[PDB]
Amino acid sequence: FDELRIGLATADDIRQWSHGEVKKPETINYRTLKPEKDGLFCE
Amino acid sequence: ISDIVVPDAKKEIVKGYEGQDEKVQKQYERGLITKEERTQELIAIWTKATNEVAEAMNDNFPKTNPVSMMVNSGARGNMMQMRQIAGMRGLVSNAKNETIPRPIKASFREGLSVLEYFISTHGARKGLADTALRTADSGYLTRRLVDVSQDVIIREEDCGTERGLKLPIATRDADGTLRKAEDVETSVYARMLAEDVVIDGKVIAPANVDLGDVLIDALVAHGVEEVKTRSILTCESQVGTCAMCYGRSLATGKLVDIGEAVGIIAAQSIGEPGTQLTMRTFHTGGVAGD
Amino acid sequence: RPVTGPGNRPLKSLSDMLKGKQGRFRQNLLGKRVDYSARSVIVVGPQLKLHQCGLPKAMALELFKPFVMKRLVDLNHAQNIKSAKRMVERGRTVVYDVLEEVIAEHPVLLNRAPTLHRLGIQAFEPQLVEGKAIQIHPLVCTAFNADFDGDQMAVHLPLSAEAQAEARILMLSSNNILKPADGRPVTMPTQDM
Amino acid sequence: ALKRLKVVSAFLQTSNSPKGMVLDCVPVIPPDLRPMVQLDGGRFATSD
Amino acid sequence: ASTAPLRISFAKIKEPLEVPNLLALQTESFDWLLGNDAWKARVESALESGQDVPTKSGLEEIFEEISPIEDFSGSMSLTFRDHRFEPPKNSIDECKDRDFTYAAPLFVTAEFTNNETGEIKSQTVFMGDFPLMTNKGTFVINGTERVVVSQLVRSPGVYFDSSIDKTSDKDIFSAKIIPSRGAWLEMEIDKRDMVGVRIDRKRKQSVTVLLKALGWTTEQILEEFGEYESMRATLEKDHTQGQDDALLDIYRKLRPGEPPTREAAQTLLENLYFNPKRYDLAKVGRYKVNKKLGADEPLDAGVLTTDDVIATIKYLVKLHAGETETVGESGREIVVETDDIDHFGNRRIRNVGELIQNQVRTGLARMERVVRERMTTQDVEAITPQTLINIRPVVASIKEFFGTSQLSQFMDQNNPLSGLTHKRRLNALGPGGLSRERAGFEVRDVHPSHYGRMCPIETPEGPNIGLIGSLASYGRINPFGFIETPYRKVVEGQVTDDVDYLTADEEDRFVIAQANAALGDDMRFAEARVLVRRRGGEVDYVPGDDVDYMDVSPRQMVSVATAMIPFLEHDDANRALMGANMMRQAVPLIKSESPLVGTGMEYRSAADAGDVVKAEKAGVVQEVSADYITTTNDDGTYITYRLAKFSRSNQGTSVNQKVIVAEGDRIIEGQVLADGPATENGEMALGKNLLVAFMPWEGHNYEDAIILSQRLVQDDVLSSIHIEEHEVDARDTKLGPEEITRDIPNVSEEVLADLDERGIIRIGAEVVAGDILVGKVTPKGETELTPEERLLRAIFGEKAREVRDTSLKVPHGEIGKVIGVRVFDREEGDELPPGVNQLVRVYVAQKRKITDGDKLAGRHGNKGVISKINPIEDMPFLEDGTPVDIILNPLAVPSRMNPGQVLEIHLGWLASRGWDVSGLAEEWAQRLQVIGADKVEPGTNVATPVFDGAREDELAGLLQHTIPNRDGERMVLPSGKARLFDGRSGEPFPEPISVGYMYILKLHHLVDDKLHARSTGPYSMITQQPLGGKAQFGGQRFGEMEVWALEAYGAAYALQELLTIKSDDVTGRVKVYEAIVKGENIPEPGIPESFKVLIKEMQSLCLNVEVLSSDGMSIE
Amino acid sequence: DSEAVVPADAVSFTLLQEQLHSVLDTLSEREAGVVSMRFGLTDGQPKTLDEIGKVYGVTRERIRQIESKTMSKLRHPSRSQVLRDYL
Amino acid sequence: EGIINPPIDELLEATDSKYSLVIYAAKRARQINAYYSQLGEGLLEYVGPLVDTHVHEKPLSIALREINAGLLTSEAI
Amino acid sequence: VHLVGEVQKVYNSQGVSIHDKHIEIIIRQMLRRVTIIESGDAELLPGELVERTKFETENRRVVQEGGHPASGRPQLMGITKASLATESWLSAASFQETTRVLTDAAINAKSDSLIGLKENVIIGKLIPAGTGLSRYRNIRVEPTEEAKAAM
Ligand SMILES: [Mg+2]
Ligand SMILES: [Zn+2]
Repeated sequence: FDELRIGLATADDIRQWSHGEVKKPETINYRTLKPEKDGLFCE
Repeated sequence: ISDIVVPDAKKEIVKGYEGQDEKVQKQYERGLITKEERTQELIAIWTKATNEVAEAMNDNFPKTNPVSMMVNSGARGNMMQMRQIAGMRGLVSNAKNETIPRPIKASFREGLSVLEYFISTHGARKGLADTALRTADSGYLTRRLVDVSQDVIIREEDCGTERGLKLPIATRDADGTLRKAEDVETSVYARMLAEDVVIDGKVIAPANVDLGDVLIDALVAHGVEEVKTRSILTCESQVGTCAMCYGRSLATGKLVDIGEAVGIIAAQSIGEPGTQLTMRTFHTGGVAGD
Repeated sequence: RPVTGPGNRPLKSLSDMLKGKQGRFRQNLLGKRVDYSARSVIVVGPQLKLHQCGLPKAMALELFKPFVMKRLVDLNHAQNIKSAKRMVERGRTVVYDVLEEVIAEHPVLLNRAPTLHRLGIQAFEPQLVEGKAIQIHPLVCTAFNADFDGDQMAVHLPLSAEAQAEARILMLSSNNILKPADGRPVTMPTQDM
Repeated sequence: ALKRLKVVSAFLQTSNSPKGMVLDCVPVIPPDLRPMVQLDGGRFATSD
Repeated sequence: ASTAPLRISFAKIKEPLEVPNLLALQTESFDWLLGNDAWKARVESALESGQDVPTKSGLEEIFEEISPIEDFSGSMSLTFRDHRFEPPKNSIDECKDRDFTYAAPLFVTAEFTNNETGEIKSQTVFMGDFPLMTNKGTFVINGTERVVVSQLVRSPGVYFDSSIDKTSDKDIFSAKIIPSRGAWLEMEIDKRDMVGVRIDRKRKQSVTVLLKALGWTTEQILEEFGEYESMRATLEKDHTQGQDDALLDIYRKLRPGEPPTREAAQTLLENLYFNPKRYDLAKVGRYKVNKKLGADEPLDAGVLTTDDVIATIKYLVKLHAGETETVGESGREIVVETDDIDHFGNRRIRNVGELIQNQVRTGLARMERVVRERMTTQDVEAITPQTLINIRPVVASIKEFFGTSQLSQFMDQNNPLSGLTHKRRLNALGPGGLSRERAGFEVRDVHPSHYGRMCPIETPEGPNIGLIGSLASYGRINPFGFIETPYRKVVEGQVTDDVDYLTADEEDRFVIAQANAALGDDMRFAEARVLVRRRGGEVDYVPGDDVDYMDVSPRQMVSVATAMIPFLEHDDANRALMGANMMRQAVPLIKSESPLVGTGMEYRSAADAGDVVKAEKAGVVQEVSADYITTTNDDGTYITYRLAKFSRSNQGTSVNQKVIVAEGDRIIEGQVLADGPATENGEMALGKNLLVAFMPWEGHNYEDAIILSQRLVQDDVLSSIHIEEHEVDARDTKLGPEEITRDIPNVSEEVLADLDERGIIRIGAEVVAGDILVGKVTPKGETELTPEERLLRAIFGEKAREVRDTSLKVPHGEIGKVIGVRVFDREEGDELPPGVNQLVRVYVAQKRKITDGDKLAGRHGNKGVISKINPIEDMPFLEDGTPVDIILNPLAVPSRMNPGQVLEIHLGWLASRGWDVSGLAEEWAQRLQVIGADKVEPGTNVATPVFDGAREDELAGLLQHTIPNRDGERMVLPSGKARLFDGRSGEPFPEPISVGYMYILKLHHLVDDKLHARSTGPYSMITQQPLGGKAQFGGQRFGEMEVWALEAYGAAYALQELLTIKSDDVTGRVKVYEAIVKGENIPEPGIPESFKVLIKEMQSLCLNVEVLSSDGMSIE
Repeated sequence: DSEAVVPADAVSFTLLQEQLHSVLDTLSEREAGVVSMRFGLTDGQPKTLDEIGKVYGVTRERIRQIESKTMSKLRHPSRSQVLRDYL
Repeated sequence: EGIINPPIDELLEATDSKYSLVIYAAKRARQINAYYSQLGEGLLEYVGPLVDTHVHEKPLSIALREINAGLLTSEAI
Repeated sequence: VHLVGEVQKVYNSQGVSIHDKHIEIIIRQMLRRVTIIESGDAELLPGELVERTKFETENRRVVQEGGHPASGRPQLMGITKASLATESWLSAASFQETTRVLTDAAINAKSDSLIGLKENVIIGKLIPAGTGLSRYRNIRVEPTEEAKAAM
């Protein structure tokens, strides 16, 4: 901890941060109560 | 019930005053005087009456009664609280900062009448609201002061320079004598002399010593009119401010340690009595912006 | 117009979580909640010394649960740690005796809510006392601006050796006689004495 | 012109390009920081 | 006659008017809303008596306001003629017990008529359950007694404002019409020497364009308005002319982006104002507008007309022109002047009836929209009133009001006075009104109009100071919504026994005298000089026969709560306010005792409060018992009253009800048969009266702390029951059903010792923290046994089972004897919410005795925490050996400016020991002899009305003549002080001490509720810091000023642990607990979690917040 | 939340681990090793009997008997008083 | 037998500063605390209480007693 | 002098007494920046707030380089503006206006050096004031040889 550099986040940086891509608005199936595939909360 | 003894002369003085008041009302009924002039003369008349009855009560009460013992000692209370407990309350503020023409003539021992109680509540509720708002404003002021005053820590033992600040050690010197300043404590005490002082060819107060009662008294007796006290304003320190310029801390009585957060303490001290202030103009006087 | 969502209230936003009185900056980074703490109404204790504060048995026991458990395990009052926890939860006499033994020579920082100036937090020597209200020395009251109409004062526990060192040396109640505003006594109130 | 110079020079000296103004990919908060926690009673609790 | 127990009266003036029904405000408003038998009986009684009253009820008025819906063809119509009720299916106790809203059905006859069919079809429809109000002014919704508080608002009408602008150096005037429902309008004059109009404040515009857009022509405009030069200047500077041009101009300014259309603009102007639906001005709005503008009998109900707009324009210029008296347009001469909004003639209370009516109105408007859509999407001959009307909006709005609304407030049943004061409060905060942020100095401040219409003394002392206030004692509500107060009539200087009710505006014109003014033996005034009050709150006197009204009772200005305090006149306003706020928290005790000294009005407050159980028939009691009392009227009807016994109130206090009447005593209608909480013989009793001596005492009573005997703990003088209610629900989850059983898993055998057969704690089983109340077990869970657990189980051969304990346990720090348990089973006939198979509630009741820390207070704003309870012998005792039950610091009364408590103490002493005055021939003796309070036996209570109390001469003279208690000697010296022997050291105190009896109350700020502690407990989810509150083991907050104060000390390490180790660091907390337990030194703190949350969030706004080191990347 | 590791449970489990390891060390080296493998006190996956009987060089049944003897010895009142309180 | 039992003036003049005294007594308290919890390794570098100690004691109290006695010395690196 | 006297007489009107150093430190904080004028040789903008130290350093640099110094006039601004216009954006961000500072800091791409207090309370590190200083915290402890000789 010496300096908290801040700046504009370019598209390349946001892609680098991401561990995947979100393609659906699904959150959790109404029965199994588990996170869905490729949506929000996806494991 | 017998501890609070209302002055005996009160009834006679107040009936004399009300006789004069009804004379003025009679001479107003004929139009000889404008209503505003009536209000002004009446307000002055009743201010004089309440001051005089306060003096009469102050003379009346003995030194041995409990209220005198617990007000004179500094235990609690104030003389005006006893004034409105024993003597008549006096003029009370009307809503939106006005004054009533018929001030409360009764003390809390005798008991206020109905309209008197109502017109007192008029000011009481305003006082409570003012207290709440002043508390909030003081809190916000303290936050702002603490934020702007952060990052100023003592990070040097002694300053690299010698420049100082001129302060009035003694003022209001009557003819043929020297009188010290009335508020010498908050200004020059707990400060640090930048350089020695010589008045009779001999050093009186050495350099870099804290000022107390004995030193200030001796310097005033020697007759010096000013003094050059080192202060943070003129401090020339490469890193923050030095301990020497700031002078002794006030909670310890000793030279401020290196690394002490002086800015936070300064902001807290400034903002602490913000709730206690609660001062406001008694009356606008009918003029805005003056 | 904002994105009202349900219609009752505007929705929270990424920037809204980073802004305002309830934002992260001023509510979860500069002022945080803390474990090992307590709160209770305050009563006046005149028989105390300037460096003492009375902690009810329940509050003292709950604050010092780890230390009480360690002392119980060391003195063989409880067989193992879990038995010690069961015993302290039950609240037997030996638990309170161990508590009386363990609290001593360990400072606790009494603190009132407004904390206008640095004397708002003052370390004290705890002392077990019956009842459920904190006993506080009348002299140090006026520094807290703490009357006894009805008032709650938070008690915080310095854990590390450094923390209790500071509380013993710096934040002590007896080393703060003078008010920092103008360097005059503040630890000699005037109501009764 | 003073304000324009201030911002233009601030962008010139910094290595980051001005195109960061127009984002192309929107980051997503980690799910635990926007919890859809199970709540007793068959109900649910969600962040906006 | 026998209404109330005897109470010696010190009042000096007789009261013509008796105090009205203290709860009329709620019950009569709801009767009007319902339009039941009571409201129409009242209406016809007023009509035959000549008194005005609205002849149309609330529900029927709102139904009739909705005209039959007409489609685009106008062929069809629905008529809602008559509405009716049926008796409620659930009894009040039944609804309270089983969690049902106390409601009744409401039907209405809908008639279907179509011109094309030429037939009329009638059919009754039912719109849902209507939440009904019990006779005691409370809505029992979902088992919880709610109360709807009246709301202060600005009544609709015109309001003119005068202001000064520093830049302009001249006065600025503005006008505003405030509608009841529609969009608002303002008319500013000489903003910059020209007059303008604010049409929704959309854009800058002149007055000339508006007038031209109307049919009024320029010639007649200047003819009428040619006498004022300013508006002539406005006219001539206006270049545009012609109605069409002005209309299209204003339309373009209002709705730019499209070309102007004549018909569309005219329809828009008609819609925004002249439409009767959008601009529905209430009856009060028209009523006050016709008076203010002076128009003589305009349309009784309707929208503003062009005549009204021109009249307002005229009035505005007359006010600006400086003329103070001018002819009103189409009206008589009227004073033109600026009006202040805060005047109580401009403030209107929305009683419960009007609030519920507004909610019903919006529900019915939604219903009308839905049915109109259905007509637009339905075929003829298949349309009937049953199928078309959708009842969801009405029920869902009247249900969304009583829940989730500021005005429908949770009842506080701390005591009957708290209930009354909650009923009578006028909450200015709420929807469509003065909010907390919108508060200013003026609104909170008292006004001269608040005299008999609002109590100035009592109000919340918190941030909402003055915004909420209790209605005056004698206040009554105008049908329009204003507040009246009674006044006695005066004619040729003779006071008549006739009463007229005056509102806030009718009062201004006349001159009102003061009730405390003396009167002669004859009905004429004794003294020519009489104090009066006049317009503007002036207090100038007017001697002789000049007044016309005077106050009927000196306690008009004080509400019910403030009127309780004795010797209120001697107390400061601030302390009186604090005492009034404090009296609404005294808890009922095991045994209640009525005050020895107090107002004469506690009986009315107690009886009008619903807690007391009074008889409805004049009969003889036949069976008296603890559970119930039976009475038999002479007619033959038998009625038995069931007395509630130890049932939890809203705040968690017992509501035990005692019994007074004997077996064979006679009863009169309305007589009190059973007390309630904080009551005795029908008299309010919020506390016990303790012998008090004023002295500092070894520092225990320092800074208002209180010292009291161990007698109070020993004799249960100050002891109260406190019943807690916590419940669990055996819900059904995905894995399986949770089971309430005695076979709890992973437990010992002795924990489940007192449980019943099905796993419920028995009745009467004392519990403590951790004791099992009801045993419940989770269905199952995916259990992956850990290696250590596996080995331990195998060694011990115990089978860990999927079922997991979730039993209810008493929260930490609790004790009490269980008194009752209730079970509701799904499979049984009982109904439950979805999912919950079984629900169990357990009542745990404890007899909390007074102890150190518990808050105590008196009536006069003197409050303190108990600091020590010395034994009976340590108390400084009196000469006869009677210890003083409480020591109070003398330092308080002079500084607090509340010497009324000293007067109360002296009068309590005088009441305790009777007095005998006969033939003394003294002035005070004469006053007592004519009053009748001359011979008083020991112990009898005394009544000192709030502003007609006992004069100090009376108290002194009585103290001279107290009955000799023992050995023919009086213990209290003439000065009111007595000899006090020190209990501990023994020697007498050097000087006498003031002693007497004070009425002390036990507040609800008990130390048991406040005490909270936390080694380590639950943590929050989104941020890993500890969560707050006491119910969830919450750590205290270390605010910003705390960290500032710690920085001021320079203590960095204590801060570092107080921010990292003790919260917000997940890795650090387990490590520090482990180190403390193992004795190892505390480990180095890590980084906090909230900082990680912050950096992750700011990374989500496209700000690449990178933590870097001096030498390249940093290690974290 | 439910995921937060209760410090009381964590420290109790660590003390349980220490006590269990010490009690196993009290037993003979081979016996402690085989029972630990049978119950995965070193690794999260316990090895069934014949799977213990590969690295140690003993049969699927010899390992069974010595595991049974270890269980019997641990069930002795000696090495049970400390572990009983931990459940 | 109290927190004030070692008066602050002697320690302060021994260490010449107040924060320095806090940190130095804290370091010594940590050292004695980690000594008392050795439980058998017997590292040569660790040093136990120089002054006499009770059967149950706080490490910081013994550290401050050592500072007051003066037999302990410090040296900034 | 004017500021100190005004605020002191405001406080003394009621009866409270605050020492003058507490005011003086804040008054020095307000007067810290200087408005630059005639920014010819210094090459930066004219008429914007600049810290005294930065102005002195730039003047020394330019006079050493031979260019005539850029003039400046002292400027007094309220505490709020002074706090907002601080080098550490992580402290200004913690202050009242979070959004604006974050936008301008991001555009400027300024790295927040952790010197200061409010930023070191956020990170959870040790504040550099009091026991958290470097000089106090680097000391090592060991008894004397005679103490070991005795025991
Ligand atoms: Mg308080
Ligand atoms: Zn310096």
